[PDB]
Amino acid sequence: EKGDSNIIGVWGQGGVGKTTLLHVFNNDLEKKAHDYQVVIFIEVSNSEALNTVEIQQTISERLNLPWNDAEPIAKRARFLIKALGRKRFVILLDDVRKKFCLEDVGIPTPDINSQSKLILTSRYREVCFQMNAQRSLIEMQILGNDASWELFLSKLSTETSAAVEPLGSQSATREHAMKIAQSCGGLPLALNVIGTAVAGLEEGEWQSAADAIATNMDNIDGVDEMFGRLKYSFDRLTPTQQQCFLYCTLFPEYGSIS
Amino acid sequence: KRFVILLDDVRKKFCLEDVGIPTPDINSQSKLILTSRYREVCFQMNAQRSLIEMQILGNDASWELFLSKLSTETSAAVEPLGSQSA
Amino acid sequence: KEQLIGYWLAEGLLLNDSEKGYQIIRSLVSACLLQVSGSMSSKVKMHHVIRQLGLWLVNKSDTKFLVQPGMALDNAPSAEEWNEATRISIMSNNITELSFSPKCKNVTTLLMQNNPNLNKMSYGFFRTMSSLKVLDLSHTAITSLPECDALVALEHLNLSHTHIMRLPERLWLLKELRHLDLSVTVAFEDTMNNCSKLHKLKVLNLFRSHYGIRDVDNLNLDSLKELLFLGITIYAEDVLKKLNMPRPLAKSTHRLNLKYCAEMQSIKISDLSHMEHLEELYVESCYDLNTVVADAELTTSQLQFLTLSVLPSLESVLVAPMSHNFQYIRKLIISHCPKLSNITWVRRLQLLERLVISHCDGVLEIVEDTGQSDFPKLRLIVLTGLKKLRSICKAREFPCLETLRVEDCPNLRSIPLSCTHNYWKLKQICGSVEWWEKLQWENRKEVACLDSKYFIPI
Ligand SMILES: Nc1ncnc2c1ncn2[C@@H]1O[C@H](COP(=O)(O)OP(=O)(O)OP(=O)(O)O)[C@@H](O)[C@H]1O
Repeated sequence: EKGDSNIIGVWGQGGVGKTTLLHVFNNDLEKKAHDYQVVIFIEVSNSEALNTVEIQQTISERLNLPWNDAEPIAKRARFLIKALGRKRFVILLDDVRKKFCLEDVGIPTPDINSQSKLILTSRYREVCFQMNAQRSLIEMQILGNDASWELFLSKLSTETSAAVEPLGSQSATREHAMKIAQSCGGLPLALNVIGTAVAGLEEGEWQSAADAIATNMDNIDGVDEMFGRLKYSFDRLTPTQQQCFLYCTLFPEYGSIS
Repeated sequence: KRFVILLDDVRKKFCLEDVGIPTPDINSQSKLILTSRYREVCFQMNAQRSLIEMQILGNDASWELFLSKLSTETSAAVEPLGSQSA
Repeated sequence: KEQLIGYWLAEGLLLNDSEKGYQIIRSLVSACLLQVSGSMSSKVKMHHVIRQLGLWLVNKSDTKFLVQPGMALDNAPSAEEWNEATRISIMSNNITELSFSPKCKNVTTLLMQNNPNLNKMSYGFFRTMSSLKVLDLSHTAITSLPECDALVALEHLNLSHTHIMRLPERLWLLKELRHLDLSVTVAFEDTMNNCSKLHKLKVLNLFRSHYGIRDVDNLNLDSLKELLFLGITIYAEDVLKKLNMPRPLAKSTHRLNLKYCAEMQSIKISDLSHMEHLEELYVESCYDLNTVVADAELTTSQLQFLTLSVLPSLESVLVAPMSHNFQYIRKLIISHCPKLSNITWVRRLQLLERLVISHCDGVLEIVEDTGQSDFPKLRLIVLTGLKKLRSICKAREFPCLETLRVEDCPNLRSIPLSCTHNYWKLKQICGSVEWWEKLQWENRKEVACLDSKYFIPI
């Protein structure tokens, strides 16, 4: 609302709620009154080759336009640029990964003279800077300890939760849950994966599971897909940069390096 | 629409919105029922707290079901009570 | 789970991490391949259909099995079937004599537990067993183990409840050995000064053994720095004092046994406070035992199993009421303590489940004269021969009670059982009819319902 720049960029670690934030924001826009006629949600992360046809189809569907199959891409881009030129639109790009011309797909770059706002998210600050959104940038901070704990219970069965939830009486299971929740580091996707994998605890093995999870995260279920989802950010770097990144892991856990 | 969808024997986690099924919320009256051979996949469906374990049938139920799959020429050779036979 | 994870660790299927074994068990139970079943969650079982499916998969697999457990086999199968398989199991059988020498090069695991009639084996049985990794001879009546110098890959041994007399020196030639279990050895006499020969050992066990570390001279485990868990049976105070200096060896005593102890008139958990891993404590036949001290010092160790046996001189155990190390106690067994007359502190054990008492003719009540019942998780109480047990305790909530057995308790007039509690988990109650009639009940429904639903007369 207050922002003087029509392009808003959000960046953060993979799976820290960027897509979730866009979903909740888009759903909450219907509560408030606004002058924006159309709100468009676009998922660009479908490919790193900029699959333009899907984006054009989504925009055309959102504007009640008659989609055509044989129309050339450039002519459609001009047609949508003219179409979006008379409407105050809110387009929500999700997880953009490489710089791409907005006019190429058909999205007109909003200017101060127009009331349209553009919101995009990314895993990289550099690509957000490439979108002329260097001054609507917000870093997605990880969730707090209280938020992480309350989210952790939502992914546990009560036969386990009623074994951990109660206060007053102190049991080792609650402290083990403290270790596990803090080990996930407040990253919501990591909390979801671990909590789903740890929804089935009974009392006996709470100690050993907490002991091992603090050291080796491979053995707990569901982590392979989590790493695969987070694997891409490493893969984008050059082999020299990759070797530099893996050299940083040798420093002690929860430390600080100059 | 207030819908009741019955998934049968789900085996891997999959997004409900991907197929077109909206994830029901407390604000809606729709109920989703799914079955699986694995507790983990059921936990992955945010159904960790509507979980029921399918207990095997009891001895009496197993016996009464067993007769239903036998011919009487065999059943009348086993069914009668009172007289004890091997 | 502890046995199965141990065999998995010895087999090499696990990277020296037991928690991954717990994870695999979780994957199996979550897939309904296995089902947890037992008094505690520590025991699981396999369904009959799943067992048959596993046998069928073995038959379809290249790795043939020769598994004949629990069919009461009186004569072991000929060596022809053994020579090709990879895993053999003949547990829970009635095998008497074993004569053939197998030619099993590919066999890696053997299971010959629960064989009361098995007492003798042919010499040279182990020569062809180059690939063996897991070996068990528990719950048998053998006295000696034949030559096993050809076992270049064994890691696990378990001779629990076995009347072994002397360990052959061939074991010290095995540098790959990892686990030894020698509990409940009533005929054991070999010295443990020879254990220093091995270097890569992880676990020992001398719990409830006829011969243990009787003096400081026998204590030479400092050489084995690879050990993580040890079982030790103490016979004199000097062993405990020598164990009472700060070193990783001292803190590794997870479970402790006291048998035929001399000059052990008193014992303090402060003397045991150097041990952070201690859970189980067994005391049997110590003449000196006069008093036991349970200090308020909350040692990180969480004792869960306590058993006191044959202590005519044991007067009392002092337990701090506000905060004590016994708050983690899972089970109590007190046997033959005629002078023990102060056990009221049991009411402070909120995590107590199983009770067995026998011939402790000095105890008036287990509890004599937080906003919760003292025993909410209580499951089992056993009393036998208690001549001077006037009562058990005051009425308390036992929602999880399942089994109760009391015999030969003439002074036992009342029990904390009452109809005000909910009854849906109880399954069986044992005891003599005369004692049941002699009991005094606050409500007659406590008599009719119990005697008609779950009372099992002897
Ligand atoms: N505040 C939150 N509460 C509950 N779940 C959350 C929250 N934030 C994120 N999540 C979970 O995070 C999961 C992954 O989506 P998320 O929005 O975190 O990804 P992302 O940051 O867009 O990832 P990527 O960088 O891969 O595009 C979702 O399944 C969602 O349930």
